Amino acid sequence: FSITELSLPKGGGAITGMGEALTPTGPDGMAALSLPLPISAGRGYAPAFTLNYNSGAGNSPFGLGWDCNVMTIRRRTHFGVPHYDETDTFLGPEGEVLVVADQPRDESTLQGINLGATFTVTGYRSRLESHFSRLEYWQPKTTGKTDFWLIYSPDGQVHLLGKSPQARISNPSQTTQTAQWLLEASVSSRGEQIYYQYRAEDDTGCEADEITHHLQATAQRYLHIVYYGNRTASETLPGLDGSAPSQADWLFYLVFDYGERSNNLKTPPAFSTTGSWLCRQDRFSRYEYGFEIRTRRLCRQVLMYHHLQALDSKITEHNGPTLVSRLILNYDESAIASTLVFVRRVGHEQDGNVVTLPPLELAYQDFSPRHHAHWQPMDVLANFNAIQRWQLVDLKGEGLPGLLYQDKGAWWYRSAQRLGEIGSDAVTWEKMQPLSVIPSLQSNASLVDINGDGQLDWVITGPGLRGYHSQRPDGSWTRFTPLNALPVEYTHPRAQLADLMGAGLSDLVLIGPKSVRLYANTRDGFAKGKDVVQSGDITLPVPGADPRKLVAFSDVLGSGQAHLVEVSATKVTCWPNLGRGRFGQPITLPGFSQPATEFNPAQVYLADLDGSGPTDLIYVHTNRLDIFLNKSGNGFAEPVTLRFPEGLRFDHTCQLQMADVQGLGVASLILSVPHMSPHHWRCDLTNMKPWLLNEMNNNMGVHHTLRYRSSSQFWLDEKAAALTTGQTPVCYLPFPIHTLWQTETEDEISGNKLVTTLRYARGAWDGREREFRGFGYVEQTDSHQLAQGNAPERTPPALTKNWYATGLPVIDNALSTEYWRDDQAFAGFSPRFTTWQDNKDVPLTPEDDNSRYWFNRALKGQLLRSELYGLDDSTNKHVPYTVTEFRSQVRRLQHTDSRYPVLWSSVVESRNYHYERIASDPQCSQNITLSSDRFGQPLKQLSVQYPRRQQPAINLYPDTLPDKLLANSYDDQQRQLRLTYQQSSWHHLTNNTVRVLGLPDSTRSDIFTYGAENVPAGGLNLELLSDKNSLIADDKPREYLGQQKTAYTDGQNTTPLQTPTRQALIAFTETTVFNQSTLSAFNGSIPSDKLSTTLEQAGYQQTNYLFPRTGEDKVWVAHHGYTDYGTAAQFWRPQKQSNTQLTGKITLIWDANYCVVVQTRDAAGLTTSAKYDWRFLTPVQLTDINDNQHLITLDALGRPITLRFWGTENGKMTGYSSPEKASFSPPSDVNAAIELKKPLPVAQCQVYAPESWMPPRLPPHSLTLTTDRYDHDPEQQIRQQVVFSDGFGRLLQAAARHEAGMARQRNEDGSLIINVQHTENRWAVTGRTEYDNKGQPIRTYQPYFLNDWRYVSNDSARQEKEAYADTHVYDPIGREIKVITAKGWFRRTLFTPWFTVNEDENDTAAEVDPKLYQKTPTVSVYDNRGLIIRNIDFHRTTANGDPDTRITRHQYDIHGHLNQSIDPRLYEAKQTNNTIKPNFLWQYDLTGNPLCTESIDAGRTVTLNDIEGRPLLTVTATGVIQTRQYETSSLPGRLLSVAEQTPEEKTSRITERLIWAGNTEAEKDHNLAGQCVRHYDTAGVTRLESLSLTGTVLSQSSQLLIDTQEANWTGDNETVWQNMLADDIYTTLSTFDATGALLTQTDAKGNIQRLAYDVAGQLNGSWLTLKGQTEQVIIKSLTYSAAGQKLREEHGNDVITEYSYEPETQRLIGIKTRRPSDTKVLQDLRYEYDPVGNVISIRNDAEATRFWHNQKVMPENTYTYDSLYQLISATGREMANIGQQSHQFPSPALPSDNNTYTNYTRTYTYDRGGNLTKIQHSSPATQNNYTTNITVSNRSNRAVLSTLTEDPAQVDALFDAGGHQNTLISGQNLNWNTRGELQQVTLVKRDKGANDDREWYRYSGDGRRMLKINEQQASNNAQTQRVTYLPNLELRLTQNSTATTEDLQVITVGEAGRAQVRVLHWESGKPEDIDNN
Ligand SMILES: [Hg+2]
Ligand SMILES: [Hg+2]
Ligand SMILES: [Hg+2]
Ligand SMILES: [Hg+2]
Ligand SMILES: [Hg+2]
Ligand SMILES: [Hg+2]
Ligand SMILES: [Hg+2]
Ligand SMILES: [Hg+2]
Ligand SMILES: [Hg+2]
Repeated sequence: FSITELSLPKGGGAITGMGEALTPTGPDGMAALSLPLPISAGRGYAPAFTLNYNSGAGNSPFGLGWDCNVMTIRRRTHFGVPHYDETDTFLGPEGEVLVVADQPRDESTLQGINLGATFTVTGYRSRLESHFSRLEYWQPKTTGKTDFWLIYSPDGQVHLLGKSPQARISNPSQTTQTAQWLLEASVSSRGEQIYYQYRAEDDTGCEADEITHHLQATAQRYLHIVYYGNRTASETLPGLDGSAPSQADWLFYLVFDYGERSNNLKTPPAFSTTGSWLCRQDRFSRYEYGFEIRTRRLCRQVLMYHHLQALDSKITEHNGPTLVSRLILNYDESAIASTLVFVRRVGHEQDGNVVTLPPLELAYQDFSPRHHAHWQPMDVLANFNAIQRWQLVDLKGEGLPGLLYQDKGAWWYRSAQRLGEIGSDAVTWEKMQPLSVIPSLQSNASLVDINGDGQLDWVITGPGLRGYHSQRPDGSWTRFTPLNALPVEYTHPRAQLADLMGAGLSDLVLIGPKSVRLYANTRDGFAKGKDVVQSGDITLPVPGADPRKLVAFSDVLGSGQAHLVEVSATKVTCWPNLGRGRFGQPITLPGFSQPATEFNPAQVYLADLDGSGPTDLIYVHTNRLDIFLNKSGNGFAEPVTLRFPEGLRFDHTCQLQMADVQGLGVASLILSVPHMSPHHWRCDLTNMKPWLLNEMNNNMGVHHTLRYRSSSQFWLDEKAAALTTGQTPVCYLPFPIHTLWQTETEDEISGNKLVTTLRYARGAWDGREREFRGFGYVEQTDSHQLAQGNAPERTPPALTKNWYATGLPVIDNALSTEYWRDDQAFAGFSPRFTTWQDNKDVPLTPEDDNSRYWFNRALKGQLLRSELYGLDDSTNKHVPYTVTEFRSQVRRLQHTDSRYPVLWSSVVESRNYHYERIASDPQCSQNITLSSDRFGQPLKQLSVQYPRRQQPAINLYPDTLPDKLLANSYDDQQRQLRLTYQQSSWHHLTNNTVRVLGLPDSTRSDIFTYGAENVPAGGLNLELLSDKNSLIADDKPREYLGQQKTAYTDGQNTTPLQTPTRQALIAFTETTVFNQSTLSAFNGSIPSDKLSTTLEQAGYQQTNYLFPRTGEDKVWVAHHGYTDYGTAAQFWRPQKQSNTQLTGKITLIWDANYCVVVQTRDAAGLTTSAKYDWRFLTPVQLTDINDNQHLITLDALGRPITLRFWGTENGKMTGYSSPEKASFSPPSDVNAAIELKKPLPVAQCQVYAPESWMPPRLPPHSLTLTTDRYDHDPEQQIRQQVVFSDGFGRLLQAAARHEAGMARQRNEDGSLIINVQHTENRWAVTGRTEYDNKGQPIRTYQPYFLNDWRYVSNDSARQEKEAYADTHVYDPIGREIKVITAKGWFRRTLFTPWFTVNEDENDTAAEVDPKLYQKTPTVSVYDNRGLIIRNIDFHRTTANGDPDTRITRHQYDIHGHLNQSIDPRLYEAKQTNNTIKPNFLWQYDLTGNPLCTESIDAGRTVTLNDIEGRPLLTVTATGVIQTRQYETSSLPGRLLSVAEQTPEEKTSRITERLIWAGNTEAEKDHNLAGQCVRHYDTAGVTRLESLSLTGTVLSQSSQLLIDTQEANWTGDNETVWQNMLADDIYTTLSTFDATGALLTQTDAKGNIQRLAYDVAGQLNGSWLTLKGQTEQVIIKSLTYSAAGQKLREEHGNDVITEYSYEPETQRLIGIKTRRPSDTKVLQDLRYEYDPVGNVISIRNDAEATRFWHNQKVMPENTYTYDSLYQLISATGREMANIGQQSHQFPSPALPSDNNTYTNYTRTYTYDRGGNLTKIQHSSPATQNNYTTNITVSNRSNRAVLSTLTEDPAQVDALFDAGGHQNTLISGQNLNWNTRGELQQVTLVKRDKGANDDREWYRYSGDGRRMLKINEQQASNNAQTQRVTYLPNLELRLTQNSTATTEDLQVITVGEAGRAQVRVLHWESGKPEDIDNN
């Protein structure tokens, strides 16, 4: 919940690109990318699309790999073509099998619409639930209508799929056969709609060939236009009645263009077009639904249009809807495959110009057979003597072919195996093994089973088998063919296949990995010389019947079926496989040909060579071969002819095999020669898989390279690794899988690289469902490769080991064997199987193999275990930083269907260990879902924080730790077992026409806290915690944390609903703040019998406990976050909002279309208005509460480019000129804009240059120009800033234009030049940072001056030592563990699980007397909740002293709140007295707001806040009751008054009153609307009269109370208050520049100060005009360092001050003040610091002033510290007669006194609690030796000068209850006011009736001193000195009973302590010798 606030967006900053992202690799191993599309959110409900790349995906309307899909329901095609009857299975939008969920019912209407038929409606649900959406299949029972689907989403959306023909994919020959129902319409619960309009495939733009060969090419559908932002709210699906969309009814249109519209950069594509979409070169067909679906189109542009005329009637649209955004998709077009290579975002301006982002480029692995072909002998087969009668086939499905051969007279197989070392790709074949089958007893053809040992997967043919009847042996021998190279229905032929196979096949001969040549047995058609058979309407060839034609199965179409193919001398012909034995009409694939006398089918091979994967045709000649590449199934490319190795000739005695020996998914060439040696040769045409995305470049300096590796190779690696161990690997992946192996990111700006490397094992293939389950092991290594020049210390590679469930028990059960071993870790997790019964999980052991199969399958994909390591040189390198593990539960929801149950898989337990590489001492936490409801919402959850382990016997911590640190890291807070128990309830709205799940109802938290002995071995788990003996059983005591309830409204009724409506409108939220026990904090502060009423008035209410337990009565809650909602017709938009019942509503006024808020009216009637740019729906013009205007403009990409503001000040129009009075177009080039000069009528302008890294080359950058005065001010300056970003959008540096001066240089090649020179083009460069590819700032640079705004190269910065860099080192967690400063000192941080060790620059100094600080780190010690329970320091005053361990302890209660803190000193005292109180005790409400504080230093403070979080009642340490009143409940709730009452007072006093302005014309004229304009306070009244356009104070005034009047603003009559005031009105008036910086300030006496600024906005001049006088200069000139620090200051007295900085740190080391007139250095302070920055010496190099007789040299001051940086000693000079220090002030030495100065040494002593207890002053030469003692309380830090007491037990009585000292020194009482401010010091107490000498004080309401009065009452003389403190002015008035003897005004110019100048002006009583002013 939040209050709507209108504001304008800001310009400039970091440059972003298109937001494309690499998607983290899962156990699927694929490369994936996502690319956002420019889609307007519109009103909120909008279609959602992203363009996605997956390396495993085929062709699509976006080319290979890329796709962008719409939600669909479809028939399953995985196991074969559907039958288009009730035996079919359906898939949901996520690909999950749908299962019938309830009984079919009759329905005639939907959403009030008459459907024109009776429908049978069947509910379905996903087989594996995730979201619990509900699906319905609507099928007509009566005539004239068609089926459709609905989806009821769990968030209340309803979706309509495939109702109208435009949104269906159907068989064009049989329109009843529907394959896919596409999303057609959606509607949300709040009345928003979306309609999806598709375009059907057609013949437009195609050639005659394409049109002729593909009949009924109208099946395919392409999303075309999405209509959204309905103009009229409706709860009905749009188009449900069957009507087509009307564009007038909508505000937004998303359009996918397929080539119809113009595609240049000088005209916007028009919404309406007569254009023809393009016909792509790679047209392709798919057949898995049983009929041809032809794709001819590619999406070229994604276009966003707005109905501007409807969004803003001031805009007229003659041109149709207006283009607001545009994405261009450019392809590398090819007849083989098109690929997306170029993606660009473009915006069009009204003047015809365009503005663009840099394009995203993508490149793909090419296939170049000519370049890569070279034959290698296969030496590995040197002893393998088979030539012709062997096969290279993958028998077992290992993903690489093995050697299958007979050696008389037995059969043998040799599996592939790794050759040489793991990680290489070289292959050999292992020792021969016998085949489990015997070929000779198998019948010809017929399935067989071989070793080892897949179910029926191969077919065997051969002359010796029974059934063999061929006429052409030999060559015929026993051969093997994989079953999956044959049609699905090979085992049960019918139709065309059956006619083709006639009386069976004789021989099946592989001519490719998946291509089979066929020969028929002698025929049964009783025609044996017939070479064709008629099969219905097609004529099939009889295979083998014509010996001059090749007949084969092969996928020449790349669609995933085994098609029929005939190759003859003249043509290639394909009959496509339509499923169910059916084959389609013949398609010719030209142009392969060969002379008829030469053609020989024996020389033809069919194999996918490029991985497209239509199969390519290889024709073998005797000395060469012709490669005919397959053009997307449409024919063959011109032949590429490659030579055989010299000088071999291929003939009928040889063998050539096309086989995938690389596991690349492409065929290589394997040649066996009978005479030659060696006998076997191979040629690979490629080593990488073609067509995979391998390069990206965003053209902003980020380059990605992707490398892949076949999973077959990971298989070989795993198998070889398993050799050394004893295990035996499970094969997987018959089908080859190409895994993403490496991702290399290159930052072209920094030159830094990052290489992420993946390694896979335990791949799992499920033979039953025929799916790849994933890899059970994924290992990722991140290695930085930093550019040359960077520091040696770097992040070392991080290794993450991950194990994932595959759902195959044989794998999963063995995973935990590889887990990092810890003998004290808790027991590992096992999956939990349950069945859902009577609304609960009942655990079960799965009944049979089937049930076991499905329950296990549901586990797949879940991360089981993750370990993170750092691969450095540490002794702990093998111990993880962290370990996580997870437990899955699978719940059976239904199993009526005999095929499969419905299951819901989820994570029920997780465990997280933090070891930080200390094996013996981790933290561990665990989350458990105890129970959840039927839709998976948690009902009971538990979080467990485990206690630290008992101290181990063997110390694994580093021996560099300070002595005893480890022992002192133990604390009782580490030793509690903590169980946070959360209960939750939910509303679910469900019936046939409604579904909204998981609306929160209520939650409650409690916590159980137990001693460590309650932790079982080994660990808690769901079962132990659900048992009746449980630590969390209902009868166990627990502590209440709180509760919350969400209240719902129907939108009209004020009474909350019992059950929400579908709109789920939240009326308010109810949160508990107090229970009985927390209220104990107010005992003795608020009377018991007045408590309820008080809490009630504060806004709290009583309610019952939720999930109430025995004995629980009431809690106190706050209701907050109220909304009043509009009607259904207003889309239920919020019309009013308020935080609580205590404050008023804000009114929200929407545009006519309810898209945006155009006006807010707050509870005091103050109005803010916004005009919008309707191209982007962003505010561009704001009218504020004072009617001032703020205006920005946007470019065509929606980026702010100008800002202006104007309006009245003091009733007169001022500010920048409107665009009407002064036009301004901002420049397009940074250089032109930098040349611009005054006047500019804008406050700001931006120029964007995101393309600057594209060619002279700069990182992406933006320029901001800012004026500092309004355009009619002739003194307007133009500030200039350029900000550079890298390719990841991270800030590299900022450059600001400075005044001319000395700077370093950038030369033309971008190199930094250290030598300084004068320049007129000077810039200060700040924030200069080098990052690594993770965004870690690894180098930071000191600010510097440069003679250019342009970027200095990174390499140049790394080279120059004088660039002053700090280097930062990070661990694999991203934590910084070391910083080496530019000076070479360093900081270091050690992270361990229970404590963090910080070492600073002094601590580590000795490694780089510094021995003093050695081993004195600061340590933070943690409990098991991440809370800091100890701070440990090490105290030492001498290098050889033994360190004192100083432990400060913090205790957090079971609510997690800071309960106590105690310092080392009091803890030590408490060791022999446990009643001693800690420094602080705190009590809180249930939400953690402090209610009470008991401080031994400051006493007890108690506070009650109201439900708005505002202080209502406070009781101070001294018993004062302070109460605050605020505005009533229809106002914003601002402070109106402050009242206080002392325990002695009977009635309260009103000490403050605030009066707030409304918004009358006079108040807007002064910009006062809503402001506090009169504040009566403790000293008088302040009045605000005038504010500037920038919110600065133009005029304000003060009046003080008269001296005899105390603040008490009683009554409602302001006149009596005014009557309490002194007459003097002190008015301060100012003027400011357009940036709000002060220009002039006139004080209460009319003296004017004037300031002036340089071009960077730094003060560079200062003047004063005393009243009645002429202006005089105060600061003549002032220059700055690049870090903005004072450099050279020249005052009006001509004196010059020069500040010197240490270049590496910016530390101030010199302050030199000199007088030019006589060239005299007056003061020259030189500072020296230790490495951390303590001042260790100060020298004054000037000679002594003339006040000191015969002395010239001033001694160096030396300072020494203890290890806690307390000042231990100091030396310096003091005047010789100074005497012993007191509160008194010395008389000044005068020139004629001839005084001298001497040396002193002070030594300081501190206790163990920070108290300074002794000052020893040694000044030997002058006998000025003494000791100041301070006595510290034994129970607190109150401490006093020993003259007040020497007894620690008597110190506290010298203070009031709030710790304010009551006596300054003896004889001098201190009085404090009721706000704890010093009210009076009595300087001399006198016996009655005489008068005291005293000084007293008055303060403003915010604690600023306004008045000081000093009364001397000596006779004589009685003197009163009065000091009034005003802005820049002191009035110092001295009076006596008879006269005024001095009237002094002190003018102050500048800041006190920063070279402030004071001017003394007397009105009377000026001393004679001093000139006035
Ligand atoms: Hg799409
Ligand atoms: Hg040969
Ligand atoms: Hg041959
Ligand atoms: Hg070759
Ligand atoms: Hg296998
Ligand atoms: Hg543990
Ligand atoms: Hg208290
Ligand atoms: Hg500008
Ligand atoms: Hg005020």
